[PDB]
Amino acid sequence: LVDERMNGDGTGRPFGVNDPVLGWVLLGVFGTMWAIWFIGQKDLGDFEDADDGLKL
Amino acid sequence: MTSILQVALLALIFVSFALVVGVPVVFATPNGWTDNKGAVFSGLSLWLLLVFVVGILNSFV
Amino acid sequence: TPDSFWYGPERPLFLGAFTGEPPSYLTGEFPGDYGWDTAGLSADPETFKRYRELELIHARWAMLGALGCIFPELLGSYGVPFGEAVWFKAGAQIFQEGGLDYLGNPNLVHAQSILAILGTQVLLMGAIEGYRVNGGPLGEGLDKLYPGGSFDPLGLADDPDTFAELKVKEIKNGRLAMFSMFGFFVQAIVTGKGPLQNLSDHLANPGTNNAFAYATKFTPQ
Amino acid sequence: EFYGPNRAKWLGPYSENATPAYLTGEFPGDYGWDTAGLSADPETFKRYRELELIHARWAMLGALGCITPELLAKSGTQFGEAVWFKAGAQIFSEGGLDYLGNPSLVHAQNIVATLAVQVILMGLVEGYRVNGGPAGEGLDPLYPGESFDPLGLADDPDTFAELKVKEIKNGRLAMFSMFGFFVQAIVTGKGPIQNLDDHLSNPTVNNAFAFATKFTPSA
Amino acid sequence: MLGLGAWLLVWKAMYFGGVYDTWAPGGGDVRVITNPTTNAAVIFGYLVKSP
Amino acid sequence: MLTLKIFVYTVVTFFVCLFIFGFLSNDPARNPGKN
Amino acid sequence: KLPEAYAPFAPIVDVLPVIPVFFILLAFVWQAAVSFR
Amino acid sequence: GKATRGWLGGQGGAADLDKWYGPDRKLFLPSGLYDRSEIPEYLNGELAGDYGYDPLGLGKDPETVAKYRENELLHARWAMLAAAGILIPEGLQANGANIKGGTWFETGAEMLNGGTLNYFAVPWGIVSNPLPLFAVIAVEVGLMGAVEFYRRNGTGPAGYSPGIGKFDSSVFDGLDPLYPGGPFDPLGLADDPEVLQELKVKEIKNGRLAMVSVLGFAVQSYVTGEGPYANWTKHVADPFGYNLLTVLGAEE
Ligand code: CHL
Ligand code: CHL
Ligand code: CHL
Ligand SMILES: CCCCCCCCCCCCCCCCCC(=O)OC[C@H](CO[C@@H]1O[C@H](CO[C@H]2O[C@H](CO)[C@H](O)[C@H](O)[C@H]2O)[C@H](O)[C@H](O)[C@H]1O)OC(=O)CCCCCCCCCCCCCCCCC
Ligand code: CLA
Ligand SMILES: CC(=C/C=C/C(C)=C/C=C/C=C(C)/C=C/C=C(\C)C=C=C1C(C)(C)C[C@H](O)C[C@@]1(C)O)/C=C/[C@@]12O[C@]1(C)C[C@@H](O)CC2(C)C
Ligand SMILES: CC1=C[C@H](O)CC(C)(C)[C@H]1/C=C/C(C)=C/C=C/C(C)=C/C=C/C=C(C)/C=C/C=C(C)/C=C/C1=C(C)C[C@H](O)CC1(C)C
Repeated sequence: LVDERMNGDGTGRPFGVNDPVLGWVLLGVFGTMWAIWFIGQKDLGDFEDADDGLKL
Repeated sequence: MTSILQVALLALIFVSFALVVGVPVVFATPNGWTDNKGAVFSGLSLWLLLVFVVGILNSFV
Repeated sequence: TPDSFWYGPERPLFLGAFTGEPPSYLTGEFPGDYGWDTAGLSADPETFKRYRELELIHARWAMLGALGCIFPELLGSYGVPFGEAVWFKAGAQIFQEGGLDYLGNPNLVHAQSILAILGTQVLLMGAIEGYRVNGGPLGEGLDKLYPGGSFDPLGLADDPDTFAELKVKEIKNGRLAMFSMFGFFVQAIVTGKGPLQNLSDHLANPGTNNAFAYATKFTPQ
Repeated sequence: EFYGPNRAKWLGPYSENATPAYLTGEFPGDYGWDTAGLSADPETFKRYRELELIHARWAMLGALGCITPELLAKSGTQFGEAVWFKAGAQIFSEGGLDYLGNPSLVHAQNIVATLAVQVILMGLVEGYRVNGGPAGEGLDPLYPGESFDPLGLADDPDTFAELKVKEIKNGRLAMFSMFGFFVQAIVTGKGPIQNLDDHLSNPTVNNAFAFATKFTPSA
Repeated sequence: MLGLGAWLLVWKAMYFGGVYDTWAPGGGDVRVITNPTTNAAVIFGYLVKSP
Repeated sequence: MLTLKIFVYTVVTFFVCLFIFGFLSNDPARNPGKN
Repeated sequence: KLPEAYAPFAPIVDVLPVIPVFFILLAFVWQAAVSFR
Repeated sequence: GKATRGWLGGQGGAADLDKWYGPDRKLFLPSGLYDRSEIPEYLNGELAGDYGYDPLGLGKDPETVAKYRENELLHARWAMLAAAGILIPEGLQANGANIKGGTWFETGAEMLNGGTLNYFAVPWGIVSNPLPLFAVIAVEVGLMGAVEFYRRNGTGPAGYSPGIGKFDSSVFDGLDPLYPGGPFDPLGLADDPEVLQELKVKEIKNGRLAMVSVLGFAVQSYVTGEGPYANWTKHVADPFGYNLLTVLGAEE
């Protein structure tokens, strides 16, 4: 133990997270960007409709 | 029962070569399907006949 | 009332197609009316009002209770040094030696006396539940359930269609929690463990960590 | 009797003044007993009668259903479990659940599939009872009629208004008796026919007062 | 139709003789897989693993 | 090095979420064509 | 190899893989027959 | 009259009669092989089970066809009980209910001289039947002597010993032959004839494969020497190693 390191390359931890602060970083950034998108959905058209896409 | 099978299986290829060639000619002629409707049914069923006939005696060989 | 899919005669019902027709006093102008009064407790219009304050306050406590019971328990499993993370074993943190340290941090609240906690709870909860009935500095004559004003700072409840839509979301998120907070009580009496410890075990082997493994627990003996 | 003013009463002769106004005597089982004033509303008093009758009909199937797997144990028929409340856990058994002592019967093994079939089957027949189903739509919610009465017993309405009073009185007995089976198995721990035999063994010593000091706070 | 076809491999590995398990001791051979690992944390650990 | 790994995950998942929630915001109507 | 009741048919089965290549060549033959209308 | 309600949804009654009656109805071949001009004119969409399937022109006019409906419907209904009569005792023989002769083709050989045929009742239990062989025949010839005669005359006995008490101590004449709806319908099923007009489509179709199944029962029992429940279970044990075309060359 000459040096201290991660020891996490061959471990196969999911999404590369090993410290549970990374999961909150993965999720907390995601929820914030979702929250700004969900509020601003009021401007993006209201397609609550039978068929209202970019149809052909 | 080998030679019973081989004559039956040479018979299959002759019928299949008819059905590969004749059947698109039956469809793509004008009114050729209304005319040879029962004719193709003879050729199709005889194909379905022999494939079980060849299929059953494999247990006997 | 607009065409808002939740209010009026075309509203969805609690048995779907098999409901037929709701009771004659549930006409669909109050939130969460799926027309379920099959015992008829609220046939009187004065009595039917009194359950709606009784339902909505139960919702507004249970939605705090559903998040409040798991969120210290969730962070406790990721290394936050709580005294106890389990919600039904967290009340007895006042009797340990270091006191109730908030977040497990000794330089936070550091409560010692259970009498001092309860002595100041009643003197505050009396006043604000007293203010909820009437009066109080944040609004004098308002609604008993949707006061608004200083209790809606961000202005989210101004349009009469959107505000009539969010009342349906409030009670359905509420009724989800009251049903679920009832679940926390029963699966703590039965299982004896924290409510995510029940979850992480059902994800382990779902065929054998279901509730039927505890079915013979209360056999008369 | 059983209708109108002169009928049977819950205090018998000592009952002419305790009877409220709204309990007149057009309904079956109207003995005029609303001591706690619960059904003072005409819509709500209509609503409890569906609750009472359905509880009455489930209890009549609950009374006999809790008895016949123990009377047949007295005829020496092997069950694996003959007690009514211990009967549910026999799908956890090694042989599983056979409908009698016959492994060539149902032979149930998986609890979760048995429950999931129930929530589909009982989930839909309870919905037919409310709105309607294959056996009729616009009927009386409690006495629907013809496909459930094939034998034509619901004719001559003076008999039909009398068979209703037979129904709830057997029924109110059954709901009272099923409240028995729960308590006499919580307190004792044995079956009803078995604890009937305990009382018929020595009645003076085998009563509830033999278990009266059980639930004391031992702290 | 594409979900039922997944079950044919499952049924053939659990009832119909099994499949060739090359990790069997002493050289691989045909093995009926009696106990399939169906743990969701084990199964979904492959998908969110780095490549 | 853990302080650096928690920073890359904030950076990447910021820009990855501008991508995913960017194309959802009615991009196929952000065209000069008319109908 | 093939079964012994089937072994006189080995020369026919050595043609069979090449057949689907001849379907894309047929579609150019047919379009020359309609003269690329 | 019978205001009823649909099973899943919220509307009962007939689903569609126009799939099964009239000119537009299901046929034994689709539209591309068989148009509406190749239909024999004595088969129109006015009886149940009429897919127009008649290559061999056995029928001539619908009056002749109608007496073969008597041969069709009666062959159906006796076959439908036989499929249950064959499979059900064999599985109970397989699981452990001792029928001692549940397999269908060698049932009579089990009860020849000692008799003692054993009967299992679900869910009452197992009951031995201490009747001899000659007692069964005099009952069977005695009952189906009367039963078949009752269909011959068109009328029968007025008394309702047979499983009904709906008080018709009289004979019946105005019934339909092939649909004796009077005493034989205890549970209703008789108000809307549009319901019955679809139920009879289900009746012949459930019947027709049961006639096929008994034909499937007898032949595949003769080939391999098993009851069809034993044939059903072992084909599910391993299908490729146990089919038609592995039992014909099993000796080699
Ligand atoms: C808000 C409702 C409330 C509820 C449901 C509880 C419940 C509990 N407290 Mg708690 N408390 C509550 C408020 C408060 N407590 C405390 C201070 C403490 C202390 C010091 C301790 C507890 C303990 C307990 C637990 C007893 C173990 C148990 O019951 O076994 C399991 C069974 C259940 C969880 C079922 C309980 C459900 C309950 C019977 C039904 C809920 C309805 C209630 C009747 C409504 C109560 C509100 C009323 C008073 C208006 C239990 C989880 C003890 C503990 O920590 O346990 C180890 C303990 O030492 N509490 C204060 C500060 C004064 C409170 C403020 O209001
Ligand atoms: C004139 C005599 C007469 C008397 C006194 C009664 C009395 C009663 N009748 Mg009535 N009847 C009478 C005549 C008649 N009744 C009826 C037909 C009916 C019916 C159909 C019914 C009644 C019912 C009742 C009961 C209604 C009140 C109640 O529920 O008390 C309940 C409360 C008590 C009895 C007191 C508490 C119980 C116990 C004595 C206390 C002892 C404590 C324990 C030892 C320990 C405590 C446990 C602790 C430790 C946890 C009551 C027992 C109802 C009934 O059966 O209720 C069950 C009912 O359904 N009667 C007819 C036929 C026409 C009568 C003919 O004259
Ligand atoms: C998982 C193990 C399991 C097995 C191997 C069986 C198998 C059996 N069940 Mg049981 N069951 C099982 C569990 C369960 N069953 C049932 C509900 C029933 C019912 C309602 C019935 C049975 C019947 C039967 C018996 C077939 C009698 C016969 O001779 O064929 C006669 C039948 C045929 C020839 C056609 C059907 C073929 C097949 C055997 C299906 C029958 C079995 C069940 C419907 C479920 C299928 C189980 C799978 C795993 C084989 C046989 C012992 C039948 C019976 O009780 O007869 C005495 C019957 O009516 N079971 C439930 C609740 C959903 C179960 C859950 O644990
Ligand atoms: C080791 C483990 C590591 C884990 C890492 C975590 C990885 C997580 C991976 C998740 C990947 C999912 C990505 C795709 C999401 C698609 C969302 C969407 O298309 O969304 C589309 C829909 C649109 O919803 C609709 O939006 C409508 C908007 O209406 C508005 O707008 C309309 C016109 O636009 C009208 O104007 C109308 O008046 C107006 O009200 C209405 O509100 C409808 O009621 C509503 O159904 O959104 C929705 O349903 C969304 C439903 C799902 C939401 C999920 C949220 C999850 C949050 C988790 C917890 C986060 C905590 C955050 C904390 C933040 C602070 C720190
Ligand atoms: C992708 C598959 C597909 C689809 C969607 C259709 C769709 C249709 N066909 Mg075509 N057809 C197909 C394959 C398909 N067919 C094949 C493979 C053949 C050769 C046998 C035909 C031959 C055919 C004819 C000759 C006719 C149709 C007709 C029809 C029409 C429906 C009427 C009808 O009952 O069909 C008739 C076909 C059947 C009843 C087939 C029997 C049902 C099969 C056996 C079910 C088995 C499904 C099973 C899951 C398959 C296993 C999957 C895999 C392992 C192979 C409809 C447009 C008719 C039409 O358009 O009228 C003019 C018509 O005349 N089809
Ligand atoms: C195939 C089959 C046919 C049964 C036909 C019957 C039951 C005829 C009844 C037949 C019943 C008969 C003939 C009773 C007849 C009684 C009569 C006429 C008595 C009478 C009178 C008189 C004389 C006083 C005169 C008066 O004026 C009229 C009347 C009426 O009052 C049964 C098969 C099965 O039973 C097995 C073999 C095995 C089981 O496992 C499966 C099933 C399917 C159940
Ligand atoms: C009238 C009046 C008047 C005044 O005014 C007031 C007052 C007084 C309040 C009132 C009174 C009331 C009362 C008394 C009530 C009671 C009720 C009941 C008890 C019911 C039961 C009820 C009961 C019931 C249903 C029951 C049911 C049961 C069942 C199904 C069972 C089942 C089973 C079985 C088979 C067996 C198996 O092994 C199991 C089980 C599962 C177990």
